[PDB]
Amino acid sequence: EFLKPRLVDIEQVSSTHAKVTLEPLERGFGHTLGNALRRILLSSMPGCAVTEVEIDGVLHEYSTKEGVQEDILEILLNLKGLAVRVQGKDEVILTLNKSGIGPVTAADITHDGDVEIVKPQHVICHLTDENASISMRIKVQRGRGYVPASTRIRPIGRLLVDACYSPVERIAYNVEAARVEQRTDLDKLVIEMETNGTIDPEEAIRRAATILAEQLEAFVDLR
Amino acid sequence: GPEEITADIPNVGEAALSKLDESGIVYIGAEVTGGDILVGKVTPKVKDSSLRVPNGVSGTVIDVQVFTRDGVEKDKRA
Amino acid sequence: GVLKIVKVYLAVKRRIQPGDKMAGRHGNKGVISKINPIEDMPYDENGTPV
Repeated sequence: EFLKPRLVDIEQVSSTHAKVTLEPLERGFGHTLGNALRRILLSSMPGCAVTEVEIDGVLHEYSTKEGVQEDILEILLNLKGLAVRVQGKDEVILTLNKSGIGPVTAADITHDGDVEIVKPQHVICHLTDENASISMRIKVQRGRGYVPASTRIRPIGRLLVDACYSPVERIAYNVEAARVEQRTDLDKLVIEMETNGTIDPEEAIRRAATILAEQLEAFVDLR
Repeated sequence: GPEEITADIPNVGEAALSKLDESGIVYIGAEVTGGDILVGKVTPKVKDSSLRVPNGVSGTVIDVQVFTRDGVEKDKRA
Repeated sequence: GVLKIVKVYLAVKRRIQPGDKMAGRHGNKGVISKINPIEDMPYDENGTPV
């Protein structure tokens, strides 16, 4: 008796910005699904985040490295913003080796078949000396939510990075009148999502709907 | 007698002294939490007078300075 | 009487939490009562939360 929605369009505005159209929707269902999906997308989407760094010759973040523009703290903060999509495993170790003057960016990370750098232009640090060289081992783990390093339950030199696993950055939804075959009371939901580029928008929508359905399974047979 | 700074502290397990060096002074860069020993010191009676991290002051060791009186054999850490 | 002094410097990251004191430049001071999840905070038509 209810007209169920369909995924009808996915407008990839940019690599990290997309719009997903759900149609048709009954009265009231547009806002209900909009808010439910917005909350689930903002809180529950899994992603890959940098969790551990090992820079050669570095003992702690509160130190400098000769020939490097940034402090170790700022390098770690830059690595925290590194957006990576890992395929086929929940944990990977990337290697970064660079020498000579120039910006050390995400494109300089040693290529791995199962790892993809969505934004190669992400600057990690800057080498300012001809003889300066930087070598680091970056641990990337899969997770969801926000896991601070302080709350995580190791030799000296392994620097813990706060993990913000969520790939979703901004969620907006709009409910607009959708021209139905005959009916004029149906609507459509346009969900605009801005991410870090590591999640497929259709994958995100299906993941959020699956989470909502699994959470509803308790209510569907109440006891 | 004189107070001794050393890694040989009585009534403590080896796990509690893993962050100390041979001299008994915490390594640079060690991640310490409340109760962890920074400088192992024994006062003769020996009793445990080692400097410990204050409770809930978990932090990183970023610098260690040693000041030695004249005529005193400075340790290997020094 | 001092044989030896060992000074250890401990560096700690204090993250913001309820109970911490915040203020503007206008005398508007306050204490944080809750760290609200992002999906619970007020947001505008573009989906941007405050």
